Amino acid sequence: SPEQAMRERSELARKGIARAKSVVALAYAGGVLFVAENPSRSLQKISELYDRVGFAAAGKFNEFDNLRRGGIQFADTRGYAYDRRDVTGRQLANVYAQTLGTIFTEQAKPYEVELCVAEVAHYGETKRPELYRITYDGSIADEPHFVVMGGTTEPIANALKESYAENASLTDALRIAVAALRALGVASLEVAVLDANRPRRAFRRITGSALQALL
Amino acid sequence: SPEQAMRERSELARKGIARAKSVVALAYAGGVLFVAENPSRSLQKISELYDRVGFAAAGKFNEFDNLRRGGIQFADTRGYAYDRRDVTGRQLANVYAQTLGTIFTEQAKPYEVELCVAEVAHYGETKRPELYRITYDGSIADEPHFVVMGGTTEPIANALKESYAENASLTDALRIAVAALRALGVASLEVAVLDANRPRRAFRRITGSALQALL
Amino acid sequence: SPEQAMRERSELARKGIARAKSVVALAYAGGVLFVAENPSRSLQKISELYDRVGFAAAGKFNEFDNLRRGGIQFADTRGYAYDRRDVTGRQLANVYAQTLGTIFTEQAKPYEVELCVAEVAHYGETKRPELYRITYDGSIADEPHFVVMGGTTEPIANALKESYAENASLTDALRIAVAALRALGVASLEVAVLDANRPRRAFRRITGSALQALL
Amino acid sequence: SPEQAMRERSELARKGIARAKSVVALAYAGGVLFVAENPSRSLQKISELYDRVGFAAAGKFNEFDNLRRGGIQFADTRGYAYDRRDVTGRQLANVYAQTLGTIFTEQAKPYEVELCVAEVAHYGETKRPELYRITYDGSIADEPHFVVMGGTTEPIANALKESYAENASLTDALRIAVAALRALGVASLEVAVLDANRPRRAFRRITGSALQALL
Amino acid sequence: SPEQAMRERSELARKGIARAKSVVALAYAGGVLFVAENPSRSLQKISELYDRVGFAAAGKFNEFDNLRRGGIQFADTRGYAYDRRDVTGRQLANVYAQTLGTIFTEQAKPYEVELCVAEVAHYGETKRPELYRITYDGSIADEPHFVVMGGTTEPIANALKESYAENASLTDALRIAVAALRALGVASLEVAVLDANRPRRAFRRITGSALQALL
Amino acid sequence: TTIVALKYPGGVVMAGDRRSTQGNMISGRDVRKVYITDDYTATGIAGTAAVAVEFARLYAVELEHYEKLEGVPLTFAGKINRLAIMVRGNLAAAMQGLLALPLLAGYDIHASDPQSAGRIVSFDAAGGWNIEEEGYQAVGSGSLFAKSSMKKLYSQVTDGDSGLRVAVEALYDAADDDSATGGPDLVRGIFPTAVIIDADGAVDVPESRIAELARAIIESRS
Amino acid sequence: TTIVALKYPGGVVMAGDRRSTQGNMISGRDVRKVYITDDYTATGIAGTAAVAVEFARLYAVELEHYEKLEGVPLTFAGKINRLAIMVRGNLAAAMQGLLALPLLAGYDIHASDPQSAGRIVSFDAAGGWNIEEEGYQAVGSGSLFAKSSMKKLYSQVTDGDSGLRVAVEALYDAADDDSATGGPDLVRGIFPTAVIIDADGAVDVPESRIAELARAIIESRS
Amino acid sequence: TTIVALKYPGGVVMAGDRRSTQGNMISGRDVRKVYITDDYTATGIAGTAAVAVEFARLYAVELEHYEKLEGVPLTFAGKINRLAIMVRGNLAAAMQGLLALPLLAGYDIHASDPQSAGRIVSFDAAGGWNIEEEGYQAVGSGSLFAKSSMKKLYSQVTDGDSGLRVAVEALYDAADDDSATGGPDLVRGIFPTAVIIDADGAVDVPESRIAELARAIIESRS
Amino acid sequence: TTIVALKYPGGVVMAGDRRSTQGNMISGRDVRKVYITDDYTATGIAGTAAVAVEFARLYAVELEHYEKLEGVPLTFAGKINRLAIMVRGNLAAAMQGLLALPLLAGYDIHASDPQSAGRIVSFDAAGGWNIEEEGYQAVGSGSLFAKSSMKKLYSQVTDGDSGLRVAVEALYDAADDDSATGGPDLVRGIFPTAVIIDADGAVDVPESRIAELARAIIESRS
Repeated sequence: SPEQAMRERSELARKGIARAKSVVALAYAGGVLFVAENPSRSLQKISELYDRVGFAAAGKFNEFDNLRRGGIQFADTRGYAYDRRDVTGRQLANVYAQTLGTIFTEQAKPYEVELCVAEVAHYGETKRPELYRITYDGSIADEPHFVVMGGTTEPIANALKESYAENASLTDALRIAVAALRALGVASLEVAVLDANRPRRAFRRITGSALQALL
Repeated sequence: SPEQAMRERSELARKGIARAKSVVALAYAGGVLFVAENPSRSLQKISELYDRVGFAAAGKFNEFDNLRRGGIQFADTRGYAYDRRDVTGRQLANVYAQTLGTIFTEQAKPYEVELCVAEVAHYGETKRPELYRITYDGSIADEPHFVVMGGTTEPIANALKESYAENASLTDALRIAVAALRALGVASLEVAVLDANRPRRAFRRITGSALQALL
Repeated sequence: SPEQAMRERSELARKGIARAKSVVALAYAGGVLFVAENPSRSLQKISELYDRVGFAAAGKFNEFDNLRRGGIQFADTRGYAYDRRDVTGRQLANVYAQTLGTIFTEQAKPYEVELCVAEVAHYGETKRPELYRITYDGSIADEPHFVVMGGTTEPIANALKESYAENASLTDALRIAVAALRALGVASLEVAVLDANRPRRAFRRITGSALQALL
Repeated sequence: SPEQAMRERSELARKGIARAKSVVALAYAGGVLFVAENPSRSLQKISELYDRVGFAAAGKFNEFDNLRRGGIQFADTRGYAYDRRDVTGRQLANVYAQTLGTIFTEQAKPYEVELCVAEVAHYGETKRPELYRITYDGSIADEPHFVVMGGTTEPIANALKESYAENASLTDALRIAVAALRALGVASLEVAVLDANRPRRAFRRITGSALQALL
Repeated sequence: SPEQAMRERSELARKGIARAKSVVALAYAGGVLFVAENPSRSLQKISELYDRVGFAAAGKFNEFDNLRRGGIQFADTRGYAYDRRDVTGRQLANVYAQTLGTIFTEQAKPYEVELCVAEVAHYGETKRPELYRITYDGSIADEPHFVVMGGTTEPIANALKESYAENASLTDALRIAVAALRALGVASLEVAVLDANRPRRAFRRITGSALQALL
Repeated sequence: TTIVALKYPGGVVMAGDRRSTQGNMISGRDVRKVYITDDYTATGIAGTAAVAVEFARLYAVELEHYEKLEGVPLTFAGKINRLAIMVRGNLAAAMQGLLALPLLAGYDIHASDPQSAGRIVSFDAAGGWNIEEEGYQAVGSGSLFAKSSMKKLYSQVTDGDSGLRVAVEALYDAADDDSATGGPDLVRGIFPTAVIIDADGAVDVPESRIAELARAIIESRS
Repeated sequence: TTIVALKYPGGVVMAGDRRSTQGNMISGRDVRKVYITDDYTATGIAGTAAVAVEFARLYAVELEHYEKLEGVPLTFAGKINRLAIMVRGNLAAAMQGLLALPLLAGYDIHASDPQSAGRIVSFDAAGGWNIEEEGYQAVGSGSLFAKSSMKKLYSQVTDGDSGLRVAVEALYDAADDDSATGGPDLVRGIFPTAVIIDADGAVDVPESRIAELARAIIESRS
Repeated sequence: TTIVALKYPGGVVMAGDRRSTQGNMISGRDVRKVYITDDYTATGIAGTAAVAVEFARLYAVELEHYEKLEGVPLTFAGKINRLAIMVRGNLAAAMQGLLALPLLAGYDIHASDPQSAGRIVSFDAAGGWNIEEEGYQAVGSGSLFAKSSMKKLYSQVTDGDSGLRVAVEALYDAADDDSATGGPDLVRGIFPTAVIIDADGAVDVPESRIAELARAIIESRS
Repeated sequence: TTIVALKYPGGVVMAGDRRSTQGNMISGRDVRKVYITDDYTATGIAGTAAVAVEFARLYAVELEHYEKLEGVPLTFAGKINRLAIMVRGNLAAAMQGLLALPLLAGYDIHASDPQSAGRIVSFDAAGGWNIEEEGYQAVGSGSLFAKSSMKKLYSQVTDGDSGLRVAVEALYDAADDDSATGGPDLVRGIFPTAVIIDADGAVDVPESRIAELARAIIESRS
């Protein structure tokens, strides 16, 4: 009776992901903005995969750490195989979905993680940012505006669907993100941005005095 | 029904770790201080991993002995691969967390151990000591002040949260450690310190006349 | 439910070891004295591992025979690898504990054996003899004075804790051993001694006229 | 619950061995005498392993046939490895015990066999014959006088413990053996002797006119 | 509980063999006579293995066909390895018994077959023919006069034990065989003989006019 | 092929020629042999043209991969060890005719003295490495002439401009004494490429300054 | 090294020399080259001294192992096949300098005629075997002289004593014509070893009879 | 390349030169060939420059790894065995042109006599080792001249200063007689490096004393 | 290198020289080549110095391992077989230049006659072994001279002292006739080492008796 087994595994994964912090990613005029509740200064829930691809997750650290390492390995191998301009976020999202789907069925314990992949345009080009969502069972979905994962999501989604204005600024988008997450000072916050005005590498972290002034 | 299996494994691990001696690690002006209740003079619950990394554990000896050996092997291989200054306690803590997480699920009997990793600054540098905690299921956490593991921990934690004064001395910190553990002479005690004023290797044991005078 | 499985395996091992003869090992001025109840002249429960290490066990013969063979192989390989003076009883005890711990969990039937490792000082040196105890599940403990294994042990331990005088002689220690085991002539007895006044090899058996005169 | 499994396997082995013919081996002045109830002239329950070692068993033919073949292979390899005089019956008995112990636990069906190994002195030497008994679970025991296996053994043992006279003759020992087994002419009998007055090979079969005259 | 499993497997094998045709093999002055109820002209239940060894079986065709092929392969390899005169029916019977015993335990479904091996003397020699019987579980037995297998056997055995006269002729033995099987013309009969007056190969089939005249 | 590197107070500088040949026939005229590996290092490989492009690409990929995995850049010793391992792993290819001779120059941001943070590392065939303490080094088929020129011209180095001028003059001397090294091309307009590393990072030198320096040197030597 | 074998009515006989050399230097004086394989066969191997001892030991072990496993001794054809396989499996070693040349003599208990049950089998380098029908054979470095001697002396063979005398004379002739073969040693007291196989089995010949025959031959030739 | 070692009452001393060459061309001027392996041992490897750096690093890593794993340092015999195994495992590389000749000097803390605890061990190509009982040893391309010098100068050794002076003089003689060994450089200021091991441990010798001794020797020989 | 062994009534004796050379240059002066394998055997290996030390160590380890595993010591035939297997397994190394020539001497405690329990076994390159029946044997580069000396001096052997004197004289003759064998050193005080095996076991001979015998022989030959 695979019905009971799949129901139990889905319940286990849902209960594992439910008791976790929330991560919010949204797109502004300069790219994508990642904000997470990370009191620890040594463990990071937001990172980069390639020159234009970003990584974000919520759940158990030892799982999405391995997922991030595998994604970085795949991106580097693919970039060296053909070219640096032939790497797209869709290829990484598909690999993540396949890996999670394989883990869910065969492995005794499923992964209690939620993944999001974001990409931006290259230098001197105009393109809308792309956001993808990958769940524990391997489902992949496309989100045009924002992705909310971790803990409860309905109130946060309803708060974000109200004050979200397209083509906003960094300070304004940060204010909306903090207000939505609150419903938090320099501490207990991790902020990263994918800047589309950079020559090659678009990922950079904002902490300390710059984060204090912006917030 | 993985719910029952995981509950039973967690209960087994908790019951195994509950009936064990207590280990306390705290940071003072000179580095980190390790104090443990070890009547045996031949079996050690505190050791070193690299030039600036220390090891401490509580539980079954044949398990964290293998864990210590694996950590030493990994540290030596990594140091020879790139450089001696490229080895950090976070890399060892992540490896330990992954190993424990893999052991918990696949292996028939989980490990009834608790691990702690401590690191100090290099010579001629100023940095706050870092302490990490790894549990049986693979959870990794960051502790700024002290780590208490083994047996009951609530009364010891409440006692330590009272008399702990930052930037203390070796004798004073030893007195707080002994008082917290009591709530013990030369016998039934193991004391080790990570000294940050040493040129290369920071680990040394204090026993005999020096331990008698300090206590 | 690993609780029931581990309880059942422990009960099986305890019941297997309970219905067996008793072995007593104690330290005297000349080293360590091994006395066992072995009516058979061809099967031996006491042997040697290296120049200064002795072996003793109680239980099923086909199990600790393999354990003795593995210990001898390990000791010979280690001695040839580095040096003859780099072999210590702690290294053999740790290997035995790891092997028994691995056997207990993975293998369908656990081993109903009890192991003891004894070591003495080298020639022209003064050091206290070391005794170790290894149980079926892999627990390793340090005993300063004596080890009692096989069958019932409480009455024998209480009898030995009374007449045991430190720095005794061979005849007196043999008398205490025989009296404790009785509570036996040349037959149904196996006696071996680790003599610390020998140049290189410390193990020798005493049987026949010499055993008759001593007893 | 390994208790039930081991009880069931032991009951299966006991029931298998119970419904079988009886084999009696005893030592006389000239060596060892093997007598068995074997109506078949083509299947043999008594054989030889080396120059001074004999084989005897009771149970299922296809099992102790393989055991005999393995013993012969081991004896030949060991004799060629070092020397012909370095082969002893204890080495074969230990190998048989280990093989039976391994078969009992891992294999789905245990072996319903009983083994006995006999050895005699070399030419121009005086030594008492050695007899060993190996059971289905791998237990090895030493018997000084005689071994009885197959079917019921208590009445046969009580009959043999009465008329057994040490240092008897071939005819007298054969008479005691036949009388004990009866409580049988040329047919339904297999007789073999390990003669210690032979130069190199001690095993020979007695059948036909010589067996008729002796009986 | 291996008792229930072995009882069930034995019941399965007995029920499979019960609903099958009967094969009768008996020895006459000229060798061995094989008679079977085989309406099919293309599938044969009687064959040859070597120059002096014959094969016969009853049960499922796809099983004893593989058994016959394996026996032929073994006989050819052994004959080429040492000599043609070193091949005996006992060696093939032992191999068949071992193979059936291994199949019965490990394999999920046992084999519902009954095997018989017959051998005759070489040219210019006098020896009594040898007949062996192998059952599904691997039991091997020696039969001096005749073997009956397939379907019910008690009435056929009682009929054969009455009119069987030693040192008979081909026609008379064929008449006894047909009478015993009836309690059948050219059709629904397979007849083969091992002729001991042939130079090298002793197996030949009798069908058609010769079988009509003999019957 | 010739690549030179020298130290000046406040940083380092590297330069190379733009000629590739197949025996005695000229096949390349605008080959680039100096690459920027990361924010504070530059690498120049001499020998077979095909091997150098793959070597620099693999080195940069490895450094970036480690940085991304660990989140912290490698130390100078780690980079030197990785380069030495890469060189040592190509002994069979070098014996078969695919030989590469790299040269490394970088700026150490962890050094106590900011005015002596420039480093030059040279490698040998067996895979050994050495840190230059004299202030200059050269590799290639005309490295001897360039080194001899710098031995006399190093007394005039004061800042980045003096170091660049000395490097261009050394390349000119090497091209004068060696037919496998290409000199300045006034008819076509091809000049050597240079890289300057300082406390702010590694920046490519524009062609205008190199052309001006080459013209001044040619006028002086006329 | 020379081993001879011949047939007489009622059995066979074998003999060999006792000299081993390393080039032109004598290194052995009491080497035994004839062994008893089983109750009715004898084997003599020529060539390298080390290989023969291992060959005879392996052959005897294999025969005894088969006898113990099956309970019935092998036939003559089976033993010949096993020996041929053993010889053929050593071609590479022979090409590398470890060459062995065996000779087999046995008594067939299953033969119809008890007076013609003696067999002599010779082997070649490739591994082929042949059953001698002339009554004698020899192997070694002096086998030609011994065979030529037996070709003339075979008319005097009537029983075991005549065959033994002819074998000793053939060995004496081979030692006379070949410096690698050792003759009788009257000063030291070393004589060739012999084995006689008959219907009762293979028995070693005592040294007294061989010494007497050698002394008689020496006196006759003086 | 030349490394010398000698015993004095209370410890040992080691020293080496600072020259590396590629055929007849000088390529190195400040090469260090003496390393401190642990608290009481020193190692000096001669031959190819690249192999020695890797050898010393591997040896130190192995010793530290064993110490950390077991909690007790190895004995002198164990260290000698490990070094011999390392040397023996490089026979193919030595035959291919990567040859290393190590020299070991250490202080035994477990020796009964504190005044005779100094040990010098030398190794051969096949991997064998020997403990020197004469008091001095040398390796390299100019080891014969240095050994001949010490054979006459060893009578003046009384303490650490005398041993250091004798070692410097032997290195000077080896450099005088061999063109592959570099002597003192008064113009540049480069002097040989030395290590002294005593009951307190192994300490590097400051350059001032070595420079003073070299100047005194040069003045005496003028 | 030369090792000699001879039998006397009641036991055996072995001895060897103390010189090692690398071509024509003397590199060793106190090398020991005779070892005690167990309570009743001694082994002496000639050839490459590095191989002998490893061979003796492996042989002793194997014998002790078997004794510990089985609880009963091996017979003489088993030890001979193990040594022969060890020698045969080194044919490729010997062909590559790592050759070892062992010599074995032991006392058989299971022999019926206690006065003839001494055994000497010699081995060849192919791996064969032979038990000496003449009473003496020698191996090495000067074994011929030593054997010729013992052939004339063996008539004076009566007990252990006579055997030791004859062995020392044979070593002296071998050193006199061969430049690779080292004779007694009166200036330095180095003498050959000897081992005596009797019914009580194998005991090393003190240096005083060997020195006295050497001085007496030198005085007699003067």
